[PDB]
Amino acid sequence: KKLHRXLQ
Amino acid sequence: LSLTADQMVSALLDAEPPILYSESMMGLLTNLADRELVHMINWAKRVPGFVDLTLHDQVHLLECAWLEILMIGLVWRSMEHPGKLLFAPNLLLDRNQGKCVEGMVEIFDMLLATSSRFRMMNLQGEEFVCLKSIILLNSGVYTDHIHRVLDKITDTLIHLMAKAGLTLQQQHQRLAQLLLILSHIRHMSNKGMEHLYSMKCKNVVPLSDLLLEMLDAH
Amino acid sequence: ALSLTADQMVSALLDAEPPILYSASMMGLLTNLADRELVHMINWAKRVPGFVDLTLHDQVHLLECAWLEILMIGLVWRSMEHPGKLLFAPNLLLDRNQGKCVMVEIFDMLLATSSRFRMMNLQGEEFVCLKSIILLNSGVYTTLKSLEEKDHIHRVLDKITDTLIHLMAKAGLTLQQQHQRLAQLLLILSHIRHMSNKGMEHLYSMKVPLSDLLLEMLDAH
Ligand SMILES: C[C@]12CC[C@@H]3c4ccc(O)cc4CC[C@H]3[C@@H]1CC[C@@H]2O
Ligand SMILES: C[C@]12CC[C@@H]3c4ccc(O)cc4CC[C@H]3[C@@H]1CC[C@@H]2O
Repeated sequence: KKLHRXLQ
Repeated sequence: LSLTADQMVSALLDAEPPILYSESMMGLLTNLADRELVHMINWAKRVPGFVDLTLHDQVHLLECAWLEILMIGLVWRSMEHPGKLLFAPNLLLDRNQGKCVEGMVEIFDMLLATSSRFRMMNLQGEEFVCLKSIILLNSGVYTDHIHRVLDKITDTLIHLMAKAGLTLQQQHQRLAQLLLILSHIRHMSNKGMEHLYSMKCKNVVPLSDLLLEMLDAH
Repeated sequence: ALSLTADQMVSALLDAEPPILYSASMMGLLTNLADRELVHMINWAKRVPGFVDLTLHDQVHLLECAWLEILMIGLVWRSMEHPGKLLFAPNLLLDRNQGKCVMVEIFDMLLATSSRFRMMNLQGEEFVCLKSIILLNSGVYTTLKSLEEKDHIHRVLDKITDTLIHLMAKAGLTLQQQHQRLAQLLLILSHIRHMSNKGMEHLYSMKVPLSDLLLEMLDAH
């Protein structure tokens, strides 16, 4: 989920 | 894919991530890599065809290739500094400073050897940004649209060498040599990943939540 | 030594090809098979054009570095005719779920690679080129006297590359298609390296008993 959020 | 070879190169050159500075040797390297990852994410979004991929695939590619990208970037930065690794302008490490961390010097040796290889081949910046984009797209395939972009970068690489004045035979020979280096870059990444996870389990250095997740995927 | 023609290089590698051998307990079956394949690999490497021109010290270094890659690309090759399965041996055709017995992540990547070769319709002539490339390239990055031998390996690598292109040219592929296919094949070698490092770390974490030779090839990593 972490990286999944900076590619928003 | 609707881009020319020159547009492909120019877009990749323009999308290049900035050279960051460093702010416990593992602490400095961890801190640097963490801040670089953020700039790598924005860089990936500017790689032609990457945003076209599903977000799940975008995650997977970056999770698999993030250390390869950092390493080839490092190797590129250290080309003009033989026997040294330029992690940062204020962090120029000689080979022997790898002895500071357990099992780190053999990673340095491979990174230094890769830099000398780029040096002997006279690697160009245009070729470098192509290789880095290839790494991002290829390093997670065996885990359609991706392969057609990869074929586009291949065409771009050939166009560069043809424009550089290399004969047709020298082109596919040099093309082969460049791509065979990615196998070694892959090797260094896997060893670096095992080393980083080794440092995490021995509580050598604290890792950010982003890096923890990067390790977990491996 | 390698002033051979393109097809002279092909037929040299084709004839040098090792045979397909037959075979907790799962680790025993795979490691004993690999051990017997290692012996055939050693004599196979000697028949690779330009390999015996290297010193013994350098021949060892190259084999220690690439042995698992060579085993894996061999496995992947003979598994093409069996989708979703890995043919370690004619009497040892394993499915994906049988990877859970020990490793299923390694199986998945091997299966995905075998599938990738199918989609490319990899030819036998191209396979023997790729495997010889792995042998010579995997450990090359690890005095003038020692320089000239690294240069020798580089020249032979260029020779095999010429051979791969020759095969695609003969296959009627256009110049653009040759460059793209050559690139695709060599990029797969990166994945093979990746699987090797993962398999090596797995074999080490499993350390069933191993033989003297296999322990040595593992100890190199
Ligand atoms: C990942 C490591 C710390 C961060 C290092 C780094 C840090 C920043 C960077 O730009 C490149 C690299 C490559 C080598 C990396 C190291 C190899 C092993 C160690 O765990
Ligand atoms: C090396 C392992 C046992 C031997 C296996 C083998 C054994 C024989 C062979 O021809 C290929 C392979 C590839 C996968 C290998 C396995 C991957 C992990 C395990 O340790």
